[PDB]
Amino acid sequence: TTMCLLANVTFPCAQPPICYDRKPAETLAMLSVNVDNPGYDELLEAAVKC
Amino acid sequence: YKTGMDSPAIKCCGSQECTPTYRPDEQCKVFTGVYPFMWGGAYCFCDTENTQVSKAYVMKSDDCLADHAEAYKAHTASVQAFLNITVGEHSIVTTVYV
Amino acid sequence: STEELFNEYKLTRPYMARCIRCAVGSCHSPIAIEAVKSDGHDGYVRLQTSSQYGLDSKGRTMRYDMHGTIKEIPLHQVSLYTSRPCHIVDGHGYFLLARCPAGDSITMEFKKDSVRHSCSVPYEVKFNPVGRELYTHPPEHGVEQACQVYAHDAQNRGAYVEMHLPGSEVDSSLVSLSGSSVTVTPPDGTSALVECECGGTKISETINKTKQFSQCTKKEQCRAYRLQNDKWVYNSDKLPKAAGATLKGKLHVPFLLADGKCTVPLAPEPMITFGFRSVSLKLHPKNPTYLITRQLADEPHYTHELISEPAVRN
Amino acid sequence: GAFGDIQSRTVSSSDLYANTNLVLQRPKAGAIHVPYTQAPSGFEQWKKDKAPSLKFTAPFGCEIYTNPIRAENCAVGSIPLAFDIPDALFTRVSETPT
Repeated sequence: TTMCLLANVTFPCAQPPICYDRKPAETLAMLSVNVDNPGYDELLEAAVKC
Repeated sequence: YKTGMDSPAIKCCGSQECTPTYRPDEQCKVFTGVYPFMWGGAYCFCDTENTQVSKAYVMKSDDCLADHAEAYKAHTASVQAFLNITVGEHSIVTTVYV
Repeated sequence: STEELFNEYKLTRPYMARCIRCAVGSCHSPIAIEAVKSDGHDGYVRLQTSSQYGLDSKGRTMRYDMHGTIKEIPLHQVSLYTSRPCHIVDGHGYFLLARCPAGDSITMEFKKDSVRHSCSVPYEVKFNPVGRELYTHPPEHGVEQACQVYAHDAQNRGAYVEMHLPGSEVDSSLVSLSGSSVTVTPPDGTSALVECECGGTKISETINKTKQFSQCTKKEQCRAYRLQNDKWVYNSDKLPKAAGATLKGKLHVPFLLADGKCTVPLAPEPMITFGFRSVSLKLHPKNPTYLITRQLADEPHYTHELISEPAVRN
Repeated sequence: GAFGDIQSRTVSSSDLYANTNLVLQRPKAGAIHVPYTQAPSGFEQWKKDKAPSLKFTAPFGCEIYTNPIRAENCAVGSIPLAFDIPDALFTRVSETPT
């Protein structure tokens, strides 16, 4: 399993707290810090859709 | 290969520095005396003492997976035959190792 | 499931970059060209441009950046050509797929009302045949070798490019004169910042306000930048960058080089004359054809020859 | 400029050696770009030259294949054989025609 990061909150990468159709730049900042991640594609395709 | 290039760091009436990243063949150089233009006019107001940093590195191409060449070393081969033996009208077909 | 594919270039915007050959001279173009890749076999290239495809400002569209305001046209207005005209197949994100002939340049152009846009780049485009018969246009009939062409769908595979913060795109349609001073009018829903040199060292970030400044007489001394915290760009060398770690994510690239099947021609059958320990070969190639011979002994004495004329080999 | 100017240890090694003669150049006065000058792809230059495969040049008429690297049907040498035959197979004389 793989846990992603926005703060010290290790949320599951398939279940993000935010989506781009709600927030313009907070999703991009969440993707900013999590580039070095093997589950980045999971966080990616989950972080688009609600 | 695929020469990747970072965007030029521009400071107006300043001076940049070279911060390396240890990327493969990562060249970096700081250029002084630069008056750059954007589409919406000039970028600085200073004539001289401006600074642009070029940074380039080599990464491998996007089609590396399906289009690549494997360099090997070979030694001490192994011979292996598909015989079809019949001894007294009793036939087998067996991969024998020789 | 195409909407799952397109959803990552929704985070991005088209931009303008410097093209060296425009309709008249050297300009800043909305259709600038970053790279041309031509390593698939039967004439398919993959352009990475400074525009975006498959998104609206919609099915067959180019989305570009016209001095900040994002515009759009249908895809059948855009044409490109190397030596002969190329044929645009599809687009996805910053990437375009065309069926091109061989040539030493790429030129993409579209036509607006009375403004013609163009961008010529000195990027070599080659044509790669399959097999031992060197054609220039793919045939009508033959046999089928395996090949490697750029795939036509936008399927997510394991190859990425790197996206970043757009930097401070400076503007000068913002800054204007008052009757006695300098006036900066940032656009609505967008924050500008102003650097001047008319007092000592002056700097400000302003929001949504026609904000004048005293002690500045001429508007040559003030540069009004523009800011967009959202809306990624590509890591281009034709753009300036932001301040501090710069990185915001990575996107997949469409149309990668996949294994396929390609039709190759079949040369006219050689006319073989036999003799005592000797074989004569009459050869009439339609287009240039490799003849490769070897002997089945401890010294092969292999012969390798491109033959493009009617020839007799003994 | 030749074969192996990129050397990735495996396909997904994420640590590649690169010696591609990259040299950064000074940008043109009034333009934001990163100008470089490097030797061309040695893999492409290897593909342009490419003395023909071992499929066409191999002695004794071998048939080189790919997914296991192997040769086929090389008409060279000779296979010796050992037969350990049990005594039950030896039929007597008068149970066969003569």
